[PDB]
Amino acid sequence: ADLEDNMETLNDNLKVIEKADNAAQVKDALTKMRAAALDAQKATPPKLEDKSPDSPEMWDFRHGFDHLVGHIDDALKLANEGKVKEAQAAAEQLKTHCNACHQKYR
Ligand code: HEC
Ligand SMILES: [Ca+2]
Ligand SMILES: [Ca+2]
Ligand SMILES: [Ca+2]
Ligand SMILES: [Ca+2]
Ligand SMILES: [Ca+2]
Ligand SMILES: [Ca+2]
Ligand SMILES: [Cl-]
Ligand SMILES: [Co+2]
Repeated sequence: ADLEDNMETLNDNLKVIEKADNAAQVKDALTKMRAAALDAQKATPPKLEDKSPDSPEMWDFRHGFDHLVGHIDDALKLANEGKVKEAQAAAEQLKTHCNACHQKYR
């Protein structure tokens, strides 16, 4: 999957998590979100295509997904213990990091 597909996976599973009814639905959504974020991390955003792959902007873009994965992992620990409401709250707090990267590179 390319970068925009990974981003659509993140956006879709976000809406899934807030509409979810049980911990299984939340755990499956977070697992796909983890893979999409790690896959997106290997991509180059169109706005940075004329920058070097080694540029500080590209490393900042990659580091943003490291932090996002950390939050998905923390939310995964909550969903694995049946705490769907806590997991839904954690998944809602991803949005501040979604927006912060987008303001720079989207
Ligand atoms: C930087 C480390 C990012 C974080 C974290 C998130 N997004 Fe993202 N997003 C990023 C870029 C550089 C782009 C543009 C890519 C392109 O090919 O144009 C996007 C785009 C989106 C989109 C629109 C997809 C499209 O077809 O253009 C959506 C709906 C989107 N992003 C959602 C999204 C969500 C829900 C995130 C948190 C889970 C998130 N993004 C994080 C860069 C980064
Ligand atoms: Ca891919
Ligand atoms: Ca697009
Ligand atoms: Ca595509
Ligand atoms: Ca698509
Ligand atoms: Ca529902
Ligand atoms: Ca327990
Ligand atoms: Cl709960
Ligand atoms: Co954070």
